[PDB]
Amino acid sequence: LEAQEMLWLLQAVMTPERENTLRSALATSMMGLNALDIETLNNDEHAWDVVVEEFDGYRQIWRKRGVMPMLRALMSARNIAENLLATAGGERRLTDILHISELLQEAGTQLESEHALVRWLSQHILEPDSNASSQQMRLESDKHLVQI
Amino acid sequence: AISDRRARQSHPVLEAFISLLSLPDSRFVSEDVLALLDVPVLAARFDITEEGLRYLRQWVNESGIRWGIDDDNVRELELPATGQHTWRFGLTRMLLGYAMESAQGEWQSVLPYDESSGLIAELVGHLASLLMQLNIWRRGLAQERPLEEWLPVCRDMLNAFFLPDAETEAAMTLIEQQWQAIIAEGLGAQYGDAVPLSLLRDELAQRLDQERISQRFLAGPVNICTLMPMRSIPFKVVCLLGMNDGVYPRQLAPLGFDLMSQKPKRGDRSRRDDDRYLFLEALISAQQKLYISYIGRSIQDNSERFPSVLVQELIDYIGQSHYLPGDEALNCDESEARVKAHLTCLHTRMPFDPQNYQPGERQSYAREWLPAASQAGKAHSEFVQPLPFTLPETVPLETLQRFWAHPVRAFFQMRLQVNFRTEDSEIPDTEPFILEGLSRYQINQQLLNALVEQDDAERLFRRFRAAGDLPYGAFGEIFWETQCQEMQQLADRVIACRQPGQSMEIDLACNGVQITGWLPQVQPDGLLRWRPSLLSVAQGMQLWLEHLVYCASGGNGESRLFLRKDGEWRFPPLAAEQALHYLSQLIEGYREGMSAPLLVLPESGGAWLKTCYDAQNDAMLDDDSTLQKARTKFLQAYEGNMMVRGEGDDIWYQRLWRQLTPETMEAIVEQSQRFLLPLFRFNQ
Amino acid sequence: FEQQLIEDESLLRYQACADFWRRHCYPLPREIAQVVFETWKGPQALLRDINRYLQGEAPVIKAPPPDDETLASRHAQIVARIDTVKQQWRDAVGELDAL
Amino acid sequence: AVEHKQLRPLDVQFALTVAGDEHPAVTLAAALLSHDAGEGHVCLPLSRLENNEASHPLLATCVSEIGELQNWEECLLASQAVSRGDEPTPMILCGDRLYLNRMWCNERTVARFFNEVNHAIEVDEALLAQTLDKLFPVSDEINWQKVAAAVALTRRISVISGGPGTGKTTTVAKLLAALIQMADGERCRIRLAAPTGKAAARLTESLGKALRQLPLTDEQKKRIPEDASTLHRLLGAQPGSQRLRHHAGNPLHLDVLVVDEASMIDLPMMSRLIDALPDHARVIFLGDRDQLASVEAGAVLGDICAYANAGFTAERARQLSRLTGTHVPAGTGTEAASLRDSLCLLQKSYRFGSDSGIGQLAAAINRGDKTAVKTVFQQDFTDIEKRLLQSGEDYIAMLEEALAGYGRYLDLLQARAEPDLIIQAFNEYQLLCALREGPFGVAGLNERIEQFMQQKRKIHRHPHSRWYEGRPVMIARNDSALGLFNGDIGIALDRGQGTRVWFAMPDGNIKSVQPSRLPEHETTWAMTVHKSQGSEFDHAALILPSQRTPVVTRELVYTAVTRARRRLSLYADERILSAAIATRTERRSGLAALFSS
Amino acid sequence: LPASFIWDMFVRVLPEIPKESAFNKQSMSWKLMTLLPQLLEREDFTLLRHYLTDDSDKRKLFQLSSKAADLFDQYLVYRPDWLAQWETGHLVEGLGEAQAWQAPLWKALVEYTHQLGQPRWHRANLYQRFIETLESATTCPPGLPSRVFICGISALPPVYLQALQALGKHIEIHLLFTNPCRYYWGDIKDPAYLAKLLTRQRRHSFEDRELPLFRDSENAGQLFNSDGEQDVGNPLLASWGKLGRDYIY
Amino acid sequence: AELNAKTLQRLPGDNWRVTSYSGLQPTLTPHQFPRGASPGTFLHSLFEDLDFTQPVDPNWVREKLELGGFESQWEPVLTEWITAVLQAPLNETGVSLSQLSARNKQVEMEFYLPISEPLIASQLDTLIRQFDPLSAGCPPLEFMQVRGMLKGFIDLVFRHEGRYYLLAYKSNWLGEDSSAYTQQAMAAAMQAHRYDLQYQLYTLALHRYLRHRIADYDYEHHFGGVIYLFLRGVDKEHPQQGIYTTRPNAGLIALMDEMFAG
Repeated sequence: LEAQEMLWLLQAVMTPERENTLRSALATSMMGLNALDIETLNNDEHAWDVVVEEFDGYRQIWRKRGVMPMLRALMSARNIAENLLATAGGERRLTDILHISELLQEAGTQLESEHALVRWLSQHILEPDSNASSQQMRLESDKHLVQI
Repeated sequence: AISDRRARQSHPVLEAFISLLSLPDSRFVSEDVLALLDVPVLAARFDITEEGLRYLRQWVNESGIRWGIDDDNVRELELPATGQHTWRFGLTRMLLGYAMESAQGEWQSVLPYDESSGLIAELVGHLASLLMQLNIWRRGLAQERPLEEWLPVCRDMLNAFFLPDAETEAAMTLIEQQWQAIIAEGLGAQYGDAVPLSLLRDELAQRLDQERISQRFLAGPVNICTLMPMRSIPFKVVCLLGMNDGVYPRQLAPLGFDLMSQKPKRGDRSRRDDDRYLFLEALISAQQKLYISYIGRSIQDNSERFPSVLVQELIDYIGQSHYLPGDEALNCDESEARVKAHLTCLHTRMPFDPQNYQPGERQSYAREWLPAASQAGKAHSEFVQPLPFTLPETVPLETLQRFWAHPVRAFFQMRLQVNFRTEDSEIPDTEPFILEGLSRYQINQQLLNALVEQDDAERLFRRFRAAGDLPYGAFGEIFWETQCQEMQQLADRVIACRQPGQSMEIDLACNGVQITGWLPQVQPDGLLRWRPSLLSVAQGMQLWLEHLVYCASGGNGESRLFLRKDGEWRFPPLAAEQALHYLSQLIEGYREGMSAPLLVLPESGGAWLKTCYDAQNDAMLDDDSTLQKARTKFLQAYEGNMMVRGEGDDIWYQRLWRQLTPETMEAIVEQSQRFLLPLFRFNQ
Repeated sequence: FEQQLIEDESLLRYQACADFWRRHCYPLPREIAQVVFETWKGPQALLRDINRYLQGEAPVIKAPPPDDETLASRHAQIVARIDTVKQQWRDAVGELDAL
Repeated sequence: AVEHKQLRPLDVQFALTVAGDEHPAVTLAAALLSHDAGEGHVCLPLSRLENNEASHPLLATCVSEIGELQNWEECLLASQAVSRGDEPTPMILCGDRLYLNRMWCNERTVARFFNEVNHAIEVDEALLAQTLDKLFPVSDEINWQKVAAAVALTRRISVISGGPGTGKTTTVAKLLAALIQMADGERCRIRLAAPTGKAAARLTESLGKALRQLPLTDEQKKRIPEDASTLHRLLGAQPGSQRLRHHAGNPLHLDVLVVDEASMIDLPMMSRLIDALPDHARVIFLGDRDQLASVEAGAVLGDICAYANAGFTAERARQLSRLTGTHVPAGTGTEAASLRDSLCLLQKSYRFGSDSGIGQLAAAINRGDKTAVKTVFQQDFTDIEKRLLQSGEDYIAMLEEALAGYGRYLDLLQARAEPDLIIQAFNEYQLLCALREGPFGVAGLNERIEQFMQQKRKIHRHPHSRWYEGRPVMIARNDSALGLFNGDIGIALDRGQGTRVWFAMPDGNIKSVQPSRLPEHETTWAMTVHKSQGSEFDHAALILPSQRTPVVTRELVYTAVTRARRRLSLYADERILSAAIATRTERRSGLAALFSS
Repeated sequence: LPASFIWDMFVRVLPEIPKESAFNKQSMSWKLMTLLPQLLEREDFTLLRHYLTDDSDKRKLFQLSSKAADLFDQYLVYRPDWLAQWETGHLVEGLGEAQAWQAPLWKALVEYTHQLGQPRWHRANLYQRFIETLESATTCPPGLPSRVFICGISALPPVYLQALQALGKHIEIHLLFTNPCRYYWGDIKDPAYLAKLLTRQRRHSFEDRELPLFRDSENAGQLFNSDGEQDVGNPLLASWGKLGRDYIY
Repeated sequence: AELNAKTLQRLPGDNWRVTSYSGLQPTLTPHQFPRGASPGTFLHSLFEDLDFTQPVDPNWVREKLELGGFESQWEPVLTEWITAVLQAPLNETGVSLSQLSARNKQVEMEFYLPISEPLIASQLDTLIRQFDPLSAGCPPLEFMQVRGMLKGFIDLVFRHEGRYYLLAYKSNWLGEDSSAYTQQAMAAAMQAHRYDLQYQLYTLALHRYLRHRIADYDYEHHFGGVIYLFLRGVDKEHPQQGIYTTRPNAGLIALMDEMFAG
């Protein structure tokens, strides 16, 4: 599900004008918002204006700085990494998000266009073929786990 | 400042020109043509916009365009001429849809395509302007030509499929320069024999990926570069990355028939000795600090990775040449291992690790991972929250049907207006040999709607064969025969008690709430619905809602629904009091589902209920055997097998919970016992 | 001297299986295509059957059919074998001598 | 035409696909039919194909039969691509006019809808006359709005033809008021349809302010129409598929349907609206007869209202005299009594009379060019000005007059006032051009006006910001989430919270939207005549290019004249305005032959 | 760059030089693609006949000509004496098996480019002509600079040192050499060459003091082995600096 | 366990960058030539590749226009315009370009100028305006403090009778078509395009190069002046139009060298 959430976030960053994709991407499990927060965001127009402005800033960082600076600024401003580490079971999700971010950086450094990386991510979502780099890694190494 | 490999000026344009040079060897798959149309130069040559490409995506996907430009291309590849699922078949289909509506029928065993009808089918006239050109060079680049005839081949191609833009001037200039250089170097030897297309294509593909590694040095920013550019330049801080085994030093296999590899001399180029001297020059050139970093541990399975032989000899010379002042006289091998373990810094695997933020020798400067490593943040709160909601006066019946079809989806896409949009499926690379999924369901639905009026099934067979949805030859006839047999077996039960009925109006006032709507095909016997599906609880809930909204204003009689595999949903006629009570219960469930997400699973909750229900005594059993079988039925219906997509594999349920806890399972069980109970109570 | 290595050969194998299904199962009549449909629904089931035999070393098939026997000759042979039993049943009908 | 000679590749590929191995006559006929359908012509007469084609003796010599295929009908019917309407063929030839199969089906559907289903609803005439006397206060002379309301409430299907400023919305309000006051106990689910969303919003606000004025009852206010819907939204059109919710099985549950602006309704949308109607709904069409044609291929309202010049019937004149209680004239002759009875013509304009030159110029557009020259010539009626535009000094004079046109807008922009007065001052003056690019177009005039505001100290503009204070923008695609429709104007300014665009909603309020939330934004200093339909401006100024173009025709100049409320300016040559009146955008269709029998 | 400087000295010293060489890599590949089917009937090409005449859509022939042109370009850069002997028609004793199909191919290439209108000159023969016209000339030719600095080891590959010795007779050449060791650490050929190496000493540029090449001149014969390889005391310098050994040799 | 992230006390590096001058900022006639950056670089490459001693050949101009991709009709006007430019002398004594031999010319000389002090625009523009007479108008540009190296590419440096001269080429000239390119219009173009700082840095670089190369060097004895050549302003009857000769006051160079040194 994290690849689909990253695809929704990239579609909301690339096209922030239509509010449907932005509302579908903000209510995912990566952001971690309740239904009351989504309702107050849909009711208050100034908070939605601030959200559209900061997503336009994220789009400017995505067009100027790259993929990993935009994702790092999104994880630092929204503070979603601390919320995923505080949530029980979110460390595997955070490592999957970081691995998807590294693969998107490696695929977007070789692609000139910005929508081409989103098309590549959607194609790799639609293609479940297993490569050596596109497999799941270990979630944590310090904590001892039962190895199946 | 990164001194790396130089990026191409126009990367998709060169790949598109390579694919255009690989035209007679290509199979003309629809994805390979849409990837060529993805380039804005080829789209701007034939006046195809991005909205036009977005229309052409679904126009190719829905009209059955899979592979093959012409029928002669199908016959050329040692394949039988089917005549369908080609680019000519799709072009004839789209032009017949521009001319004739799809409800008329076939003209030359080609069903028309009712989408492209107005001026937007002019974009089809752009696409037919492309593929014909894709025929011509297919007949142009097939035969071998001498080197004096390949000169106007590229340039007349460049004004064929490409348009000169502001960015792609240098790309076309480089293409013309490399092509003329290839032809000039070929004609300098005065080659007389014929040269095929694949040799020039591979020679152009080799001269477009020859971008040399950049060696530029900027004195301002910090220089990120490879080993060779500065070999002996004396920098103060020298860092060496990627010193693991296998990667560095590079070893290149000998050609096998070169005399220099058999007998080496002093001044001979070798990549191994050059890298082993580059490491020594980087060791000498370091003035103040040397920082050697390598991958010592894998990130996939945490396997031990060995470093290079040069770094191993370096740490061996360090351990055999130096000692720590702690153990001044302990041993030689123990002191060597202690020095090699003291100099080796085993860093953490993740950047949010609290080991990296301890004060002392090693401490990171990552301020973004500082509150994440301290674990001083709030966790993810629960998604279900009590929201304020006022039930309006006029609630339509369609809103209640969309609510009781899927309650969590109706809580997402209507209350807070969050609808998770999934991307559409890609176009398959072959014709459909079997029928499965949505196409089979649409074929069964149209066949059931045609056989319910005693229409000619052979005309619908020819209509489905003219569109390409059926398999070619006798297999489509066999599929149509078994589906016609199944739908005739279903229609012999459907039209056994079918009466002509019309749509009627529904106006109800329950709990001060107005319900206005329409019921289609209301016969005096009752309610008659037919769908080519399986026995499920969602269709039973829909029929129960229609029966409640039908019996509340007159309408004495039963309600019947006939699915496949002899499945039948029956509801007897009830009085107005019980119908209004159950409708008030459904209205209370609707107004409760808008505030909080009403956790009523239809399939799994219905399976648990019908495992626990006893229709003979009209009471739920409380023994442990039923409680152990209902858990098995709930786990079978929630998470399915490897062939059936279960109810838990859904984008609407993964947002609420990631793992099905037994507390939420008992909550879903209680909600299904509260709501889905008259479904199995009034079933017969 | 220079060749490109592909990691997954499943797409080319499925393409060759689809080419075999097009060049074999399409010009067959109804009486043979019914048996072909009874054996496999499509080429995907055939590929699922022979995917462990297409890769690696080709095994030796015990008692292989001759090279001149096509599907129509085998169908006519089984049709004649059924028709001989049908003729012997129609000739010996109308009597029962078993205890 | 010039565009008709330059063949599109769609028509050539369509001819090569349909004809194929047939005769080149069928190829040329299919290519000419596809090229005429691309321009908007519904039917193709065989006389034009026989006479105006140089390849006619070549195709006469190419065919070889016993009867030699001298007629075009035998040569088309000999091929497998043209039938008489029985075989599923792409091309249909029935009445010596070749069309496509879809166009033939839609044309026969429109002819069946306007020739057979239009029956006479018999109601009480005394109560109808009493409601018309109590609703219309004028009863001294002949009033066309009362006759239009009577002939709309009498028959089931009725077409009301009238120009802007003639009080059509007041006529619709009086018609709906008399419709509800006639049928008291019977429920009436009134529905309103519009082709565009902005015209739907204007229709909702106009019918609301018209129906809140008339005195109603507690149950009469309950049967007030709720909203005006788009024709793609009323029938349930999908973006992906063409499947409708109310296509052929279940009709729309309506009692009366008022479809405003039928001039922008093309033939397939008209046929899809006709196929969705039940056997008891009464439809009232609104639109102007001489207005601009539809967007896609087809001309429905013009071919319907072409029979309005003949008049009514002899019995229908006595019926209207018994209903309205006045003297209603009769039409000489009878060709199609149902269509001539269902039509009406509005001539008395209320917002402008014979004292103003705008209505006289609009009446002289449909006449010869010398009538328009005489209308502009003598004394100019203090309403219409004409400036010759040939060279660069005339362009500078046009920009100087446009400075005085946008003078109050710049004065309210510089004075830092409220945005509502700024939008109200901007909605009084408007430039209307024909083309888009080049020196004469939308993008030419907008960039020239921006360069002139950069030259003279009136508007400060940053070159790298693209969102300077004072730029007018317009939306190109609809957005129901933001509440803005296609063809709505907004003005970008800084209220103190940042540069935001203010839009004037039809509900009386103003909405401040972020420019990052705007889906589409185009500079609207000069609008196209096709995109400015439905709106109204107090001071309009038409700018026509010097080069001859098929866009500038009689209906374009008519819509440019009727766009102005009081003041109208012109920037065109004498020869271009003289040739644009005579060159009428005719669309060949089979409705004139089907309605004549 | 060193090859660019070598070509610039070739232009300045010797006149009437073509701008592009006839023995280009792609040019030799396109010549060998014509010459290899003509030599399939020869007895020495019996190994390539089983490689080429089995099945060919002119794909193996083009790759074989490209690989042979790559080997011929590498021989033009590194081994001028081998090609100079192959142009006469004599083989080289002591080489590998892959020589009976390369030397007649090189001789046929030379005869084909001499038969065609392309010039005779290539890298190796122009290099030898440059050495000959700088060794025999008494008067310095015009167009030459005064002093030439060579900074670094890889600023000149170890094949143009004979041309550098020819250029040093007329142009002062300062080769700034970056060696990690200050003593002599390379190899040796003969004991009669060891005394010639011991006679040479390094005098200082600023202090004018002579220093020997070795630490102990008496044990210099004991440091070198009988095969000719010096046992370096530093293991990293012995195992890593073989290119430095060849360059200092 | 408790943890805090360290805060960086000092900046990792100063404003160090290797910049240039651009980082601190009838039917066939040359007036009808297309004005752009690419025709300007094409004319600069034509003036760089062509030899001044050899006569201009028309087939060579046709070959250069075929290599560049321009029109073939412009060539016989282009060669006579080139020979009219080369015949016009650009000196205070009347020295043409044909008198410069191959050893006397130096085309496209690249220099790297070091600077250790933070380059303040306010302390530099006043020092420029103290001596340069063209700085009467031209309000000062704004740029950050540049410490490090400055790149420069001089078009031509040539010696004559024991005196060195600098020469640069400008070829945009879009706004002029008549003979109005007098000294006032060229001075207004120099003030608008801000070539005064580039010319002063070129004089400083040439002064440092002649001080480093030739021992016992005097700035007044060896340096002669700076010539700017506007290609579209050269006329056959007007020798003053097209060329622009300016010599510094020989006091700004020593102060600029002391400022750039430290």
